[PDB]
Amino acid sequence: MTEYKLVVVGACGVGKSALTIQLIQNHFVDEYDPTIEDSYRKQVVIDGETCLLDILDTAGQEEYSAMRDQYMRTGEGFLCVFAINNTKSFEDIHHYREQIKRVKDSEDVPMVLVGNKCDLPSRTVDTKQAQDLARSYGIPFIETSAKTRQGVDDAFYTLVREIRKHKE
Amino acid sequence: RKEELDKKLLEAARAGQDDEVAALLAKGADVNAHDTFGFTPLHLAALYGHLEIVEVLLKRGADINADDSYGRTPLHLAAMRGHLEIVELLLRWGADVNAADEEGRTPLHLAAKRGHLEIVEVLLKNGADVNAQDKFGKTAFDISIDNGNEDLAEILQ
Ligand SMILES: *CCC(=O)N1CCN(c2nc(=O)n(-c3c(C)ccnc3C(C)C)c3nc(-c4c(O)cccc4F)c(F)cc23)[C@@H](C)C1
Ligand SMILES: Nc1nc2c(ncn2[C@@H]2O[C@H](COP(=O)(O)OP(=O)(O)O)[C@@H](O)[C@H]2O)c(=O)[nH]1
Ligand SMILES: [Mg+2]
Repeated sequence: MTEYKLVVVGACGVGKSALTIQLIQNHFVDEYDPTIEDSYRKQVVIDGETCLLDILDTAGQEEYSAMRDQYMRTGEGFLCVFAINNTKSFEDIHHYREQIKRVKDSEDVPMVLVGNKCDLPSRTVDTKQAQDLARSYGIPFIETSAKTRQGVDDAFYTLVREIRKHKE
Repeated sequence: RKEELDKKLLEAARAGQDDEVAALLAKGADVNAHDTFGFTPLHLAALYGHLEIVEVLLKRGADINADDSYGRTPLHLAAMRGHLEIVELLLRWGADVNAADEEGRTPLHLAAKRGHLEIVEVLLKNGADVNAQDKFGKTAFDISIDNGNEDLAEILQ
């Protein structure tokens, strides 16, 4: 099996933990601890092939964390998750992208923009702006909703496919 | 009432207010109450580094072997947070050293993966299985090799 070392990065409250738990256990958590950072391993079937996803839910605000930075350097793909009802998270997506670019020191890094909380009707970040940012960065954009578990699998599979394309 | 009191106890344990925790315990709160994911007040007290709250909960009758929806006991969280005093206190109260979560990760594995040498050696001193295998066939030595930490490999050997 292929062990994909996925990472999930984003602002506070955007739903990284919710997305990871929806992928792993197929159930939504209404409230989760803000500062839980742990790696989840999942066995998935992509394109008819069995694969292993090792997903890190980065939720620690500490400046120095040896495990976190080692995982980030060894990571192969990044889910940049932001809440559509929060423009500040969308603005900080660029900061996270540049931080990841500096850490990896690579121009081509597999990243996928994720717009969480798609079920909420008070959308604040327009879909057009997010799509334009994604097409300017050259990376796919996927809308997910951890409460209804719509698009989470699609987003993770898109990240895996982008990783495979970058490897090949 | 009961749910609100339990939520207040959980919030007090998370924030780190010993006086509030004591007042809520004296008001009838449940030490074994779990939130949506399953974090008991002992889980949060061990995660956030509040030794006094951990001691008070243990004295009041908190389930030390309780696990959340992912099977992580408070010892797992205390090991992954690198709290030497908390892990020593939990082991002193008979916590399941070789407990397994949904992935079968021993607290030794979590301590090794995070990079906490002191937690690793303390767990080993209290009978931690070095040869323990998770559901994905990885031991503490394999985690040390993957991380590449020479000190962790030396300690595990
Ligand atoms: C509410 C809790 C939560 O969800 N959090 C997510 C993780 N996180 C976080 N905070 C943070 O300040 N940085 C960071 C670092 C470590 C260094 C410099 N700037 C920042 C901010 C201003 C972006 C986080 N950085 C990363 C990260 C960096 O920095 C570099 C490469 C890859 C990375 F993932 C990160 F993943 C999370 C950061 C807080 C908000 C807690
Ligand atoms: N309605 C809705 N709420 C969400 C969704 N994803 C996350 N949330 C909410 O966002 C809150 C905080 O998310 P959190 O787990 O802390 O994400 P994290 O900060 O990245 O770890 C939770 O209380 C969830 O109820 C979603 O897809 N839909
Ligand atoms: Mg989180």
